Amino acid sequence: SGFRKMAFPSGKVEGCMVQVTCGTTTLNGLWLDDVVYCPRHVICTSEDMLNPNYEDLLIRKSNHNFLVQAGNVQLRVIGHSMQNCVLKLKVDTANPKTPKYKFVRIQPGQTFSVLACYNGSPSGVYQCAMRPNFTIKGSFLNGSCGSVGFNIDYDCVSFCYMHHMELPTGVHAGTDLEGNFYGPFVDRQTAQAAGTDTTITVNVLAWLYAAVINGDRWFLNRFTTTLNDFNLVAMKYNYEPLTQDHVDILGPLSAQTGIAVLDMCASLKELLQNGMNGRTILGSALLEDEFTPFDVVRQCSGVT
Amino acid sequence: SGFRKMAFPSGKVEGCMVQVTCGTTTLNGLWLDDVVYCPRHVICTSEDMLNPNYEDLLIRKSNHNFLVQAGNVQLRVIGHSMQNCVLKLKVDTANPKTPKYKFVRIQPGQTFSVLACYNGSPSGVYQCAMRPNFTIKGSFLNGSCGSVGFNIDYDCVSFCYMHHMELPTGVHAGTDLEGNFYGPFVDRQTAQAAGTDTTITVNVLAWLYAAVINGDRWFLNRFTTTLNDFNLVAMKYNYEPLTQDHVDILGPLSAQTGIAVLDMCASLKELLQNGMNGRTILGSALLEDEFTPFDVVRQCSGVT
Ligand SMILES: CN1CCN(CCCNC(=O)C[C@H](Cc2ccc(F)cc2)NC(=O)[C@@H](Cc2ccc(Cl)cc2Cl)NC(=O)[C@H](N)Cc2ccccc2C#N)CC1
Ligand SMILES: CN1CCN(CCCNC(=O)C[C@H](Cc2ccc(F)cc2)NC(=O)[C@@H](Cc2ccc(Cl)cc2Cl)NC(=O)[C@H](N)Cc2ccccc2C#N)CC1
Repeated sequence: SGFRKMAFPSGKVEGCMVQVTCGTTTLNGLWLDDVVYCPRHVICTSEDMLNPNYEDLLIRKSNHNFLVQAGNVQLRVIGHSMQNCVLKLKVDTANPKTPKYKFVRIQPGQTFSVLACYNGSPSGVYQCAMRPNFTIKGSFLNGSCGSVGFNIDYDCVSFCYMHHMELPTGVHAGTDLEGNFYGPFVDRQTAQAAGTDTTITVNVLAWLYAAVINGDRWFLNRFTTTLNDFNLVAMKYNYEPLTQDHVDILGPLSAQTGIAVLDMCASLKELLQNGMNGRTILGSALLEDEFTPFDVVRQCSGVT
Repeated sequence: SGFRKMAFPSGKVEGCMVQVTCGTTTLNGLWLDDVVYCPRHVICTSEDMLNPNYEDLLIRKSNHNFLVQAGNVQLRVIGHSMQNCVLKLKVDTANPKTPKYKFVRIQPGQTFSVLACYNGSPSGVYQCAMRPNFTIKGSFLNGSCGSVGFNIDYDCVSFCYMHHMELPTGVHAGTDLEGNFYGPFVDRQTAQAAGTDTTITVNVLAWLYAAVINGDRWFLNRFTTTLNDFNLVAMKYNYEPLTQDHVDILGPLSAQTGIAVLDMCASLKELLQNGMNGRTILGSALLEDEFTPFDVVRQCSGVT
């Protein structure tokens, strides 16, 4: 019993974190086989950051301009190249701790674990969701750039995020590991706004199913509703519209609890219109939308 | 910016998790040097669990009764002994991944990271607080027993918790690594009740300071109050009384934000009496009490 924001164990990623230094700029890199991946803005000075031409900046560097440290042991850089917004530094030593991995790009509404690092040293682990507007509500200070987000599936690490910057609103933006930004952002020190965000409806429903599995039942009711009449109320409260594919994704949770998806939508409808009246659900006074159906199934018991 | 429930990186503990099997009972153990630590109720069958005599049960075992697996590699048990509610299994191989560690017993109100494991395999990491009534509100299914809670301080792992059981209320109870239970509990399958819980006042105040550091200021006010007049309201809302030592613990946060502790108590007083009026603090609609002052300082920037 219980339900917690739960990250993946971080050991497999901790063994890959290095420190990359160029000039007085130091951030984190990801060391897989004989390649180190880090944000390309490590090659910027304070003036370049305002409007950098990265192709120019990189052409003026050489291998010896890049200090890479794995712990205190220095790594010998033998080649450097740019892929979109990530810098790739070839080193002479393949990382002996390289896990089975792949680079995947995630969809808005999906979750991943973040290993926050500073100066190549991991400091904390937490769970994040990619918001519908392609930002993440992380916890990052100056120097955390190059920290990565990942999921783990049977000892394979799927890296999905590398951290680049904090927007003026305090939310966070970054790229996949091919260097392509999530959302309409660029790596330069200018004020950039994310698009308007929305609540991830399917995750809210998954979390209500988690609550039922755990024995939290007060919000249930006998009412059912239709796909289209619920989506009327979703629009009014800035919730994403619900598709039939979302219902099917929620099938296992609906089957395990015996509560049809469109029955749960009626309870969500009522929660949206009347609130909680001082009560909580799984320890929250708000409707939580950063747990996917997969996150619920992974963490919760298989019997209601 | 941002504030998240943040665990310690779990790699150093992942390398210590093994599987211990006795009969048809399998749980997790902690492998440090040439000793495996696990809950002693691994030696119980289904009938013994109701009212076991562990001294009798252990005397009837021998070394070969204990299957220990580190991955798929089997560990050779060469000795077994009981320390309070933990079983110690000496094995012929010292764990090559043994971190610098120590066994510490924590106080109610302190936090730690939990590495949830099943069948010797880590599955997730999350943050917990030891409640004032010596339970923890974890996320544990059957088979998670033997999972451990820890803090990390400069590559030293302080183990503070080993998981034993879930109470009827769904909260969790366990021991320190010397086998001594937190709280008035015993390892037998009987219904046991925790004492009445209370809200950790000093942590709530630390979290309000985290909110100010992050730029969440709506709940502040110009009022101040006294230690004793606030403790009048703490009692009414089932909050722990505030001591002068708690104020001193909060000094650094009070100094960094410029908001005296007894000024923040006035804001907490108002939050307790009027609520939030639809607003949130660091993404919560409730007053959060599972972040210590140390947790805030560790995660938050050093400049407000
Ligand atoms: C309810 N509350 C919520 C919190 N609200 C407060 C939030 C206050 N937030 C800030 O002021 C952050 C600032 C915003 C900004 C952005 C642009 C710009 F022109 C002007 C300003 N952004 C930064 O300074 C950016 C500037 C930058 C540098 C390089 C690149 Cl390629 C791109 C950018 Cl955009 N720097 C970083 O991202 C650091 N690489 C890593 C870093 C540095 C410092 C702090 C965090 C990080 C991280 N992570 C108050 C209400
Ligand atoms: C708002 N919601 C919140 C959630 N509410 C629902 C909560 C429902 N919770 C339960 O029913 C859990 C049950 C309670 C119980 C306890 C005693 C007793 F006599 C009778 C019942 N406890 C167990 O069955 C205990 C029984 C036990 C075995 C060995 C020992 Cl030495 C001590 C004990 Cl006490 N077993 C475990 O602890 C497993 N070792 C590991 C384990 C097994 C199963 C599930 C979880 C875990 C873990 N972790 C509903 C309202």
